[PDB]
Amino acid sequence: RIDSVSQLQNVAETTKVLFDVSKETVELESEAFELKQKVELAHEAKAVLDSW
Amino acid sequence: VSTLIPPKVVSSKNIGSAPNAKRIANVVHFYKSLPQGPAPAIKANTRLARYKAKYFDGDNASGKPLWHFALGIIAFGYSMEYYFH
Repeated sequence: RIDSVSQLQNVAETTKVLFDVSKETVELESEAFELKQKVELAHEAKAVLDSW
Repeated sequence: VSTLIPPKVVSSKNIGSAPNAKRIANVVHFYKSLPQGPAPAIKANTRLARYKAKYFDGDNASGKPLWHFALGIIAFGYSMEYYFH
């Protein structure tokens, strides 16, 4: 029974860490969207400029 | 995406395995356990707790009480023989 209990003890603290970490990561991707629109604008501009 | 909430929820592992049943048994049994049991019989006192102690304890089962018990009945009828004769 002690063996069963021990696995769960270590989990209880560390899982709270991942829970936070995952949501923290999701925030970073929001900011990545801002980059994506920047990437697009440049590409379009370069293409027209190439045509010119 | 955002992790689910199961890993941080525990509340039925305590019925979830078999040693839980044994646990609730042996918390009662062992917690209120005595280091040693009470007795291997000891009463028959009248200068006969000694008779039981020497012969009818766990220490030995030997033919000595048998002889003694036989002899009591022999002593009854042997005396009575001379009451009949």
